[PDB]
Amino acid sequence: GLTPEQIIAVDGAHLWHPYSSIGRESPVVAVAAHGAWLTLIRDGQPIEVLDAMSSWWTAIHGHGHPALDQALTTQLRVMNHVMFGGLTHEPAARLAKLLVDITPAGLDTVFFSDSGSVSVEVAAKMALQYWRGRGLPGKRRLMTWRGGYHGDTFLAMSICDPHGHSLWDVLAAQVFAPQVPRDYDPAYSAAFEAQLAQHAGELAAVVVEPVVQGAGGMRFHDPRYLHDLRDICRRYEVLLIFDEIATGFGRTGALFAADHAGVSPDIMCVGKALTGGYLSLAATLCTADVAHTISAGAAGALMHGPTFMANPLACAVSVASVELLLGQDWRTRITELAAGLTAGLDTARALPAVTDVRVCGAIGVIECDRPVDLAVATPAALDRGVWLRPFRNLVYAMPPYICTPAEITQITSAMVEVARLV
Amino acid sequence: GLTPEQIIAVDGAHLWHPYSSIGREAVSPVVAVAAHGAWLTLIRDGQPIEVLDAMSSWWTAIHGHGHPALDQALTTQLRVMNHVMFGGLTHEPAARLAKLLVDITPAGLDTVFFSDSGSVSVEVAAKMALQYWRGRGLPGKRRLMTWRGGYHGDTFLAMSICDPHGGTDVLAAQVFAPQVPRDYDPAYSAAFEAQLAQHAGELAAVVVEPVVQGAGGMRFHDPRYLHDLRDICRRYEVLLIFDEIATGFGRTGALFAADHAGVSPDIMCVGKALTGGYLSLAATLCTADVAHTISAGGALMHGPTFMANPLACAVSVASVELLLGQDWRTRITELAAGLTAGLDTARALPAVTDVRVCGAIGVIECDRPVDLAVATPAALDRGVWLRPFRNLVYAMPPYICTPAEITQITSAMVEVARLV
Ligand SMILES: *Cc1c(COP(=O)(O)O)cnc(C)c1O
Ligand SMILES: *Cc1c(COP(=O)(O)O)cnc(C)c1O
Ligand SMILES: NC(=O)c1ccc(-c2ccccn2)s1
Repeated sequence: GLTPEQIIAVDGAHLWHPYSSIGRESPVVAVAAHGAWLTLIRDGQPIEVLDAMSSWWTAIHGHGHPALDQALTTQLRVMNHVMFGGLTHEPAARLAKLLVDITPAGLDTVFFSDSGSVSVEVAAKMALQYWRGRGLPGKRRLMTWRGGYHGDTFLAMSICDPHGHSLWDVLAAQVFAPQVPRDYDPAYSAAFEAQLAQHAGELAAVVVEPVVQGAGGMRFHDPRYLHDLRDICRRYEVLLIFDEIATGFGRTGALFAADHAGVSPDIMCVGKALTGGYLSLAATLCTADVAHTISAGAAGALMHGPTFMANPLACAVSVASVELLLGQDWRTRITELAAGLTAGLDTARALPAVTDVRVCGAIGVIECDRPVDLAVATPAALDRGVWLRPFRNLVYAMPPYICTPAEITQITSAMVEVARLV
Repeated sequence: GLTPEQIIAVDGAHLWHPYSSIGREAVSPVVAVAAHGAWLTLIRDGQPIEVLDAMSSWWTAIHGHGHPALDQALTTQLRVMNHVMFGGLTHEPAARLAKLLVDITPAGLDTVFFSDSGSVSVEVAAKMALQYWRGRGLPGKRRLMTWRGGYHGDTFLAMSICDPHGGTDVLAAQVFAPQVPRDYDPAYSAAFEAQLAQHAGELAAVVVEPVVQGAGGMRFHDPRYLHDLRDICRRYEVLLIFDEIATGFGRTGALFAADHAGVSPDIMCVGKALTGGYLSLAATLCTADVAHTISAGGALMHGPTFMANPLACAVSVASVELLLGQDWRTRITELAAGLTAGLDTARALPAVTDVRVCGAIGVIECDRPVDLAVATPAALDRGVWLRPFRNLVYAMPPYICTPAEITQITSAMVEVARLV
């Protein structure tokens, strides 16, 4: 049993954190999460704050949600897990159907896995094996544009932003296109196609985050670009792959950002909010064509099998979550979060340190001119009862979908002061 | 809701399986619903029959499914905190587990980087090696050296040190020594050193599974090899990485395989059996030295989303503590012993080529590929879930299995092996 002063001592000593260095920077103890609220121990005392980041994209329905909690315990009463090797089960099949149907059409197979990162490698694997089935070992490189993020595994890092993972001669060398504009310039697509053109025969795929680039720098672009990529890929026989591991499940404003242009990719990756922030789970989806080409090509299978593939607990709770999203009118509300952030953040545009304000669904961004100092911003936000984690020059929120209108006021307002704080 | 045949219908069209296909059986997956204790309830004649698991749903279920202590620890944590982001936040589960893992692991492994699966923890481990040598300003040290026979996960970095035969050349070219033999040969170790030697100034790390090679042939080898390797790495200034995602937590007879050689590695991976089989959770442990060398190159550049997931950890604490509040060594010994007897009659069968038993791990190795379409329905008729691989008929039972259940699994095994 451990006190907060014990967690803190045990933590510093023995735990890594993300982009962390044992012995530098300073985490804060969490002791409860419920609905849209955390209990952080600050100065010996428990305090209430809004999970403004949805624990990095995952708590779409907030923490401790009755439907999601129950999906778990009841699953736990029946079956906790079985190897997915030679075995199948109800949550895997329900999630799959659910996934197959609510996704960009044509995506009707489902490869389950445990993290976004792995979910990405699997997609690569499909792509590579796909063309190997099609007698084109030549196709094995990955074209993307700049500012993208796809996880911290050595292949995913490979299509992460090179001049800003992080810059590595150890990752694969991939085709990068320059950085995709916010507004629709038809000439960027032109350049993109021309680049892909010199590389077509050796490009197994093009990987992209649809409409919104998350950890790359909370950047948006015009939904008409994905239309251009679809065609470009279609006319050059290059697979198109969406990484919807951040965008997915209502976050941008539609069900998947892909749907903002009504485009369907050959391969799709989803994670983060898939289980409503309860457990690690990912999925990788591909069109029947891609799957029938793997199976039938040499090796006759997709050589990938995680130990916890299709884990019943993870699926079960995810069934709830997905169902929960679909069974309410999610569209009206994401819109209203968008409304709420837009109104609440507009004041930030008149601040000297603020370079841009952008909202897209339940995604509110304040781009500054300096990098934001977590040493000042984090207390600040905490002082105003909100969990905020700036990154680079961005002060952003990605609230749980069940935040009340006033709860979205707190969040926008706390963000504003942080920005004002320079 | 959803019936078995719907489940199968949907599964056929829409589901990928481990290293499987979409469209080609020639064995339709058997429906599970439910699964608990050392037993899984399976549907295959359109009827619910319980069978021993066997394995441990692939090393996962070391304390059984639906174990009360482990169901309660999850029950508990779920109620007060399901998950928070570990960027900027810490929680009790993480701390309690880190403390537990740091204390039970081979001496010197002092920090824990949580991730989501065995494969990620492996890649994380290599990141630790390669970032390690760059902070020593020796950036050329960026390949890996390993045994043949090995398995370390399915992501492409992990695939580059897998036994080049199973488990297309676009992976990292790594240094492969020959297969580590079963019995101790001083000559093998020296030949390993001579080889390591010539690539050592460009090797960041040796990477292996201590004592037991899991998914790559179910092979056992003599522990003093690891101790040879610890020495070989010490002298040529290459880090040692042990992959204890399979061997961890008592499965081979000691709390960790590395304890047979009585040697610590520099960096270390576990998982699989980490949560007691409930949830995907991995761990990478490295020494203060690697840790400190890392933070002076400027930090360990990896951060999964569900890092230190409070539910996966609270259950893991339950499982690790549970493991340790009982004479687990005796319990495994009996498993080894009861298994040893069990699979004995096999060695005379014409098919069988070898019979070996390490900790709670039992293998009948065969002449020919095992035609699972004969085998899987056969062991199921003996009330066991049994999934052979190539020419191997093996198992890894829950520690809660009883001498009776153990004989029931070992029987079924021998018979599948007679069935050629
Ligand atoms: C978070 C994320 C990943 C990696 O997922 P993990 O679960 O952190 O491994 C990959 N791609 C995108 C777009 C993401 O947002
Ligand atoms: C099972 C296993 C892994 C990887 O496990 P996943 O979580 O399935 O990636 C790695 N190494 C060894 C030795 C294993 O047994
Ligand atoms: N999740 C699973 O059921 C499995 C993961 C890996 C499996 C495996 C891996 C190698 C050989 C035989 N089975 S089975």
